[PDB]
Amino acid sequence: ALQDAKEYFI
Amino acid sequence: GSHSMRYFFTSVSRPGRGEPRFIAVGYVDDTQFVRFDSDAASQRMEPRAPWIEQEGPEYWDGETRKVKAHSQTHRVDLGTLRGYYNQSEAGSHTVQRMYGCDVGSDWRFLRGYHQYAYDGKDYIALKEDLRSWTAADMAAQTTKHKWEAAHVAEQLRAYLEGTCVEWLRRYLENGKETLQRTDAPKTHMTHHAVSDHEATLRCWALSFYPAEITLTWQRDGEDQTQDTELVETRPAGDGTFQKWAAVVVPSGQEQRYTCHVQHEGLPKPLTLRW
Amino acid sequence: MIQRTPKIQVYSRHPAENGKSNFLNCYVSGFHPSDIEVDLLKNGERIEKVEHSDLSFSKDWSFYLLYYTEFTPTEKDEYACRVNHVTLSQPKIVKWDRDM
Ligand SMILES: [Cl-]
Ligand SMILES: [Cl-]
Ligand SMILES: [Cl-]
Ligand SMILES: [Cl-]
Ligand SMILES: [Mg+2]
Ligand SMILES: [Mg+2]
Repeated sequence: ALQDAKEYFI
Repeated sequence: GSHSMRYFFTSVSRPGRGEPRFIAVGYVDDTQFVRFDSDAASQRMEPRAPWIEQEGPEYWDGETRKVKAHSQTHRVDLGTLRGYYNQSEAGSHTVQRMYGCDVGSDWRFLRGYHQYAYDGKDYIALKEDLRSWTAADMAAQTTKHKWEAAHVAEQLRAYLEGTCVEWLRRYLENGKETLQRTDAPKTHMTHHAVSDHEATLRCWALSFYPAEITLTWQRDGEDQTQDTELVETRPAGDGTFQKWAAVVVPSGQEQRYTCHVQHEGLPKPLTLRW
Repeated sequence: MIQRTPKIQVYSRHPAENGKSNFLNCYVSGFHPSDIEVDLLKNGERIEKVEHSDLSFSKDWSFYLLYYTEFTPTEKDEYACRVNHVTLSQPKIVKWDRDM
């Protein structure tokens, strides 16, 4: 199952 | 043996019109089990192995939500990276991400990975310790310092050592009839005269799983690489793999040559001789 | 801006026997960027119902795809794989050899 990304951005 | 779960994501910008093309695929070991393609009509995560179809509607809704969220994150990332690298809006560029976990033979967490590439080159990767980052260039330093400040690695570690491993174990059990089965290579040798005085011996390995294999030729008990040819391991299309190794030999001397096949499906390496 | 030219192998799923239904594969790998055109040919002509795998990639980030179709090898029929990529000046065509 995928990670449930708070979200992190480049 | 150990087992792995890996997700591979590719996002390609489309400067002429619209959102990036986004393709996500999930693998357990060498078996693909899910896929999402932004250009497909369903707009859903879709099964690609029978054992994942054991999962109920909640799984597919959940994975679809998350995969769409990943697609938007990559879209944002493409924009940010164009900025970091001072590139124009006119070109197409590519972000790739891979992440996942391995469990060992002990059924416990063994290792985790989480890494990115931009335009085909390393950008940033989580290190083996899952606590720090490898930045490939100065642009990636920006990402590294931001993620260190936000303690991203700690969040990823929780998924990689926990959730990821739990799901991998679940998949291995549900799909045990294939995922936990090795398919030993079916081997044979062919002979192709190239003249009255020389012949090509080709040692074939077919229908094997997983993909890792070693084929080596020896002449009179020693490794022989000269006048050999080895092809890259290739998918059969039915979930198995193929490889062959060939050597050219003097006609009448075929008996000196042996092909040695190593694969985990084999209790002991095979030795083939014409 | 890495550009890597595709490696190509063209081969059958099962050992080829004339008259016996099989699957013709064209495996393209080691390429970047991902945009690529792949066709399977029969006697120089494009085969129409060709399927392909979902785009994935290797440790060095280079992409791979498998294109495949059902086919029945014969003594006279010729098969090939035609690949175009930004790294190629024109399409590369590799003829299918049942012994490889
Ligand atoms: Cl182990
Ligand atoms: Cl490391
Ligand atoms: Cl089966
Ligand atoms: Cl496939
Ligand atoms: Mg999670
Ligand atoms: Mg195509």
